This record gives sequence, structure tokens and C-alpha cells, in this order.
Amino acid sequence: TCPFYKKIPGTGFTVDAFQYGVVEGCTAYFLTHFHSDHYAGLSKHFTFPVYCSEITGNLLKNKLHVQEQYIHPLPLDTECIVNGVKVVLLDANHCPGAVMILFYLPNGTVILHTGDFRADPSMERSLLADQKVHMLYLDTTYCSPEYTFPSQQEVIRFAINTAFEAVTLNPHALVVCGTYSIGKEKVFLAIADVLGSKVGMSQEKYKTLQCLNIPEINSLITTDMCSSLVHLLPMMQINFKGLQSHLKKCGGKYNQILAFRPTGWTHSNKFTRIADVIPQTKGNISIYGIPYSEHSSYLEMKRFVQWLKPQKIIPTVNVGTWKSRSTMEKYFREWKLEAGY
Ligand code: NI
Repeated sequence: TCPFYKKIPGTGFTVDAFQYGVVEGCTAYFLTHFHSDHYAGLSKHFTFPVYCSEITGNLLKNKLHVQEQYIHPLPLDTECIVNGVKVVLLDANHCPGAVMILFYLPNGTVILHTGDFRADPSMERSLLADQKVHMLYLDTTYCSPEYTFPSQQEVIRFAINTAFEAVTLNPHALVVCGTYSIGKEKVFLAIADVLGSKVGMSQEKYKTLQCLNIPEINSLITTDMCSSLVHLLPMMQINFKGLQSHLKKCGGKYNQILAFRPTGWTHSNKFTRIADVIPQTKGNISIYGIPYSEHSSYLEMKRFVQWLKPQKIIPTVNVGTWKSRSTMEKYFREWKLEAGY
């Protein structure tokens, strides 16, 4: 049954709750972003309102085939009335189309649901700054002090450099980039731009990217693999048995694959910096794992929460075990005591 942490008190509203059938008393199902654990349940046979960003609506319509009439996109940063309740959608700094939602209840309570987010200082000067928020439904994916990671701009810098040097040394080298969902487009789009290439991909992956309101996208992606030296493949295929094979498929056109795997955190974050990363090499192929995150670091989350000073915090990730729940509450208390809310 729909968990309590996906229900907004004093509304007929639920958040990211599509896999429990008809939720009793739900007049509106919000969707924060197009990642499968969050949309699990939607199909062409959904006949209840869905409220989401414009980009998310393009993905619902074109990838899952939901019918134009049941998709209600809202603009960002704009006060909207939904079934007699004022809401606002804010950019979550997660994947394309991902939002946070602000709900202003008739009784005067104000609730922020983060969806999935990477907290940033720029959020402290958004519409959030204009009033008190009482309840915070929080993306706690990396809510532990070991989770440090660098800035996206640092990680993208590294990648642009590795690739440029490798291709300038060997003009017949391929850059491959691993993907499974939307997210992390900047990794591959940045490398393509330094190399003067479009990024080549399958027809389904091209389909996904054409929903995203990226400007000038027609100049940046293609379905013609042969014309292109940055390629996207499945992350299930980013390995030696899979790369070798893929290098065979190109028809004696490249003699070296340099590939990137953009992961959130892995335990080699604790001991090695970004400047001093190495790859795994079997022959002419080399695979690099890069810590590109679209979720808050521990410190990023902590700063945001200490600035917001909510009266109550409900975690939405890592809630399945008592040990995890207990561990997060301890951090929340630490934070509150240090700050004096
Ligand atoms: Ni997500």
C-alpha cells in the first residue's frame, strides 16, 4: 500500500506513487522526474490526472504513451492553482525535467517535497526564501558523512581533458559513454563539443533526448554512428566482452576505445581524489569510472537543511531498514543543535 511518505496531508495529492493501483482519495498524482523507480506503474492505460514539468510530460507522452488529456504540465517558478491548492515547481538540479514541489495548504502549512535533488546555494535565493516551510520531504540518498564528492564542473573538466588528449594523440580512438536513464548528459555533450563531434546513439536513446528542450539539440546528437566519434552505449554493455564486440562492429574504423562510466559514489571516493583516478585496461580498450553525481553530497544536503530550518523532516530514500532510519534521525538532530532552529 502507498507509503505515508508519498502522501501530502490535507490534499488529494500523492508524489511519485504510481505502483499501488488506485490510491483511495487521490485526485492528482504528481511526478517529480522521469526515473523508473519514481514512475513505476504508468502506462498508456492511466486515466487520472498527472501533474509534472513540461519535459517530464514530453517523456510520458512519447516514451510511455500516456494520453495528452491526462498529462498536465506546469511551468517552473510560477504560482499555479491545482484543484484549489496553490503549488510551485522549482528546478531540482537532478536530471532533465526534475522538479521540487512547494505546496501551500489552505490551513497555512507550507510543504516542500524535493523529489530527487542536488542541493545548491542558488536555491537559497529562489521562491523558497520568501516564507517559512514547515515540513520537508527529503532526498536522503547520500545522508552519511563519508559521501563527499567533487563539483560537477570539476568532474566535467577532467573528462574534457582526458578525452581531448587521447584523441589528439590517436585520431583513430573512440570515446564511448555509458548511460541507462536520462541524467548526466553534460558528461557526453561536453566531450563531443571539445572533440568537434555529434554524439551517436541508438534510435530509442535519440528518442529520449529529443524530448528534453535542450537548445540546438539537432546540432549535437545523431543516429548515424559511423559519422561520429563519441558514442553512447548501454551501461550493461560497458565492459571488455561488450566493448571488444562493439569495437568489432564499427568495421576497422577505430583502433582504441576510451570509455567513461559516470557513477554517483563508489568506495574509492574515500581514498583517492579526482585528479588521480585510473582505468582498467584489457588491450586497446580503457574504461574510466567517474563520480558524476546528480544527488546532494552530505555537506550539500546539510547546508541546505540548516538554511531551510524546517519544523519536520521526512526522508524518502533509505527508509527500508530501522538502522538507516535511526542513523538519519541522529544526523538531523546534530544539524538542528549546531544551528539553533
Ligand atoms: Ni532520480
